Amino acid sequence: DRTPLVSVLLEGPPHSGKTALAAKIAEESNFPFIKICSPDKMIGFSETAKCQAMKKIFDDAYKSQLSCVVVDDIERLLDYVPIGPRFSNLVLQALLVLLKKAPPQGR
Amino acid sequence: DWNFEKMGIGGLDKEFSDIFRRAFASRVFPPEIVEQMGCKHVKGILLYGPPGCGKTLLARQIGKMLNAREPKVVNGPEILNKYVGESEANIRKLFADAEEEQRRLGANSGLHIIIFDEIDAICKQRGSMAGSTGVHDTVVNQLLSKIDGVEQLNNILVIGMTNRPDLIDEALLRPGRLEVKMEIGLPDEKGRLQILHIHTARMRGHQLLSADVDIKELAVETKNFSGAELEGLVRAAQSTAMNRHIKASTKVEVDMEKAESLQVTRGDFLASLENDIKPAFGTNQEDYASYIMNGIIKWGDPVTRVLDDGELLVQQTKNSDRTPLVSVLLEGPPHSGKTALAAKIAEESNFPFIKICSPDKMIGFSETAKCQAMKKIFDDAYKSQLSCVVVDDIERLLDYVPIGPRFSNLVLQALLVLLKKAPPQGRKLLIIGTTSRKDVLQEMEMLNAFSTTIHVPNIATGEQLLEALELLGNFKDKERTTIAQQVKGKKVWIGIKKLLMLIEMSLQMDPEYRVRKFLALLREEGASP
Ligand SMILES: Nc1ncnc2c1ncn2[C@@H]1O[C@H](COP(=O)(O)OP(=O)(O)OP(=O)(O)O)[C@@H](O)[C@H]1O
Ligand SMILES: Nc1ncnc2c1ncn2[C@@H]1O[C@H](COP(=O)(O)OP(=O)(O)OP(=O)(O)O)[C@@H](O)[C@H]1O
Ligand SMILES: Nc1ncnc2c1ncn2[C@@H]1O[C@H](COP(=O)(O)OP(=O)(O)O)[C@@H](O)[C@H]1O
Repeated sequence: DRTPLVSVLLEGPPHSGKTALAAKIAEESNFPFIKICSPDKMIGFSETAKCQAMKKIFDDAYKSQLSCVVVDDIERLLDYVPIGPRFSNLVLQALLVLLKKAPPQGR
Repeated sequence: DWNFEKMGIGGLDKEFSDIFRRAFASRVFPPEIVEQMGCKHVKGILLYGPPGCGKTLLARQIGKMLNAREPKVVNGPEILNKYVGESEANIRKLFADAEEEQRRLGANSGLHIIIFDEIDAICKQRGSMAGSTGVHDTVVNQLLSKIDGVEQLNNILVIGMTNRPDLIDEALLRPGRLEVKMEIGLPDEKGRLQILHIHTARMRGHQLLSADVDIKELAVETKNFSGAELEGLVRAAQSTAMNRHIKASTKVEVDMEKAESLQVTRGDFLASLENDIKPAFGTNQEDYASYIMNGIIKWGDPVTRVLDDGELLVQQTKNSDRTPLVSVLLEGPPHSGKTALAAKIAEESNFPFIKICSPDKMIGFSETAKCQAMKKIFDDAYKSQLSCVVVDDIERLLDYVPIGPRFSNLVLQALLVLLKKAPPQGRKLLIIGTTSRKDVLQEMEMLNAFSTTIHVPNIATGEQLLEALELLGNFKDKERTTIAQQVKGKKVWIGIKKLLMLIEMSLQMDPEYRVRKFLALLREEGASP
C-alpha cells in the first residue's frame, strides 16, 4: 500500500539469456496488462520518435489497475559506443524522469 | 462451389475461401435469420503484399460477385493538395452517391464499394520516421468520421490496399472499422503454371502457337517470377518472334505457305527469358560479370579452404531448424581481393534471391538515405524462402577516417540492430560481410555480433608468384627462368590486384627491358610486415 512503484534490474555477461528470463517472469505474474518495448521495432527512428513512443506506451499503461512494462537492451536504446563516448542525452533524461514517477492515486 | 479459377483469377484460390469465411458469412444466408439476429456486416477489409502480385483483380471480382454498382477507383497520392482544407473536400466527395441512396431508398439500397490505393500515403505515422511528412494529420481523422460518427451509413464497403503494412495508423484497425487483414504472397510452381496457361489461351485457339513449345519447362524454369513478369515475357516473346519472322521474310523470298504461318517457336521464349525480363525478386546474372572481371585462378591452398568453409556454411544454413539466421565475416589486408571470393561463394549457392548492397550506387547520399536503403533491401529480402545479401565494404559505409576519429552513429546502430533480427517464422537468411580493418572494427564492439571469421592471406613465396604468372601466361621461358633466378631470395609480399597492375605497367615497353623494369618495380615495393 505504501510502495506503489517498484523497480528491478537484470545484468550479466553477453549471451547469458537475460531477455528470456525477463519475459518468463513478466508472463508468470498473471496481470491484466503487459507490454514490451523492444528497440528492434524502431529501426532508423530519431530520438524524438523514441521518446514519443516511450511516453505513449507509459501513458497507455497508466490507465489500468495493474501493469507490467518490460524494457529490453537498455544500453542499446541510448546509442552507446565505447569510442567517444556518445549517446542521446534526451532519451536518458526522459527515462530517468519516468523511473521515479508514481501513477495516479490507487494504481 | 466457385468456378472463378479459369476466368480472371488464376493462381490465388485459397484466399477467396479464407476471405469468404472470415468476412462475407452474413450476406450468403437468407435475410430472415440475419434480420432476426440483428447483427451488422463488416465495413471493410485491408490487403497488403508485394508490388504486382495481383491485388486489384481481387477487389474487382469481389465487387462483381456481390451484385454491386460500378466501383469508384481512386489513387492515394492523387488526393493531396497544398491548399488549406482542400484534401477534405476530395475525401468527402466520394460518398455522395451513398448518402443520396441512403436518404432516398432508406434501408433497401444496394452496395457501393470504394477502392483506395496506397492508403499508406495519407497517414501521420510516416512523420515518425526521419523527415517532415505530417501530411496535415487532420486528413485521416476526416476519413474516420465518414466510416463512423453521429451519422450512420449501412450500405458501404471499404477495401484498402497497401504496400508498407507497418505504416498504417493504429486507430484505423479497431473494431467497427477496417477489421480484417490478409496477405498476398508470391505464387508457387502450380500458380506459375496456371498463370502461364491462362495468359496463353488466345494463341492456342488459332493454332498460332507452335507445338514445339511446352509449358512445364517454362513453369519450372521461372523460379521467383511475379504476376506482371509473366505477361511481360509473353508480350516480349510475341514481339521478338514477329520481328524475327518479318526480318527472315525480308531476307529470303520464301514461298507464301510459310509467309502466312507465324509460329512463335520456342527459341524466342528462351531468348526473351534470358535477355529481356529482369525480375526484381530474382537473381541478376548481369551484375556478376561487373565484379568477377578475371575469373578465379588457384594459386595456393587457402582459396580451397575458404571455398570449402563457405560451402559448409551454406549447407548448414540451408537445411536446419533452431537457427534461422547465420553470419560470417571476411578479413585481410588491402588489395587482397575479397569481394570476388564473396561474390563467387554467394553465386554458388544457387539460391533464388541474391542481392549486393555496396556504396557503388550510394555517392552523395545523406546518412538517412543510407539507413532507408539498407532497411528497404533487408525488407525485400525478407519476402523469400531463401535469400543471400552481400554487404560490400563495412568501413566505407560507416564513413571512417583515422583522424578524429569520426563516423555516423545512426548507420552503425541500424546495422547492428538488423544483424540480430530473425525473419518471420519458417524463412531463412544469410549475411556475408567484408572489411579491411579488423582492429578498429573489434574496438567498435561489433565483432561480437558476427558468428564466424575467415582469413584471406596474400602471396608470400616465390614459387607461388611463379605459378600465378604461369597461370596468367604473360612471360616466356627464358624470361620465367630469369625471374625465378632473381626472385629466389623469397622476400615477396604483394597483393593480387597490385600484381596485375604492375604486370600491366611493365608490359608497356619494348620486349628487351620488360624483365628489368618489372624486377625494379617489384623490389621497390619491398614491404616487410
Ligand atoms: N534456462 C535458460 N536460460 C536462458 N536462456 C535459455 C534457457 N533455456 C533456454 N534458453 C534459450 O536461451 C535463449 C535466450 O536468448 P536471449 O535473447 O534471452 O539472450 P541474451 O543473451 O539475453 O540476449 P541479448 O543479445 O539481447 O543480450 C533463447 O533461445 C532461450 O530459448
Ligand atoms: N583468386 C583470386 N583472388 C583474388 N582476386 C582474383 C582472383 N582471381 C582473379 N582475381 C581478380 O582480382 C580482382 C579482385 O578485386 P577485388 O574487388 O576483390 O579486390 P579487393 O582487394 O577485395 O578490393 P577492395 O578492398 O578495394 O574493395 C578482380 O580483378 C578479380 O578478377
Ligand atoms: N493471379 C493472377 N492471375 C493472372 N494475372 C495476374 C495475377 N496477378 C496479377 N496479374 C496480372 O497483373 C496485372 C495487374 O497488376 P496489379 O495487381 O493491378 O498491379 P498493382 O497491384 O501494382 O496495381 C494484370 O494485367 C494481370 O494480368
